[PDB]
Amino acid sequence: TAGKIFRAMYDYMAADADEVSFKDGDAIINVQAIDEGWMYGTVQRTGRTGMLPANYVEAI
Repeated sequence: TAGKIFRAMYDYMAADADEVSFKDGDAIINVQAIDEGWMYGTVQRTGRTGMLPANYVEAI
């Protein structure tokens, strides 16, 4: 009961191993989430899993 689809609209650049890196248009999903502070998804472009900036990605 959670096959929604998300999309990134900002070309972010992972500076550390805490998050990943995706460009505007990449496709990702909300595998999970903590509460208030970035989220967690798996970029389907390269398959890199890591935290994502919630203030940069959004649902569509």
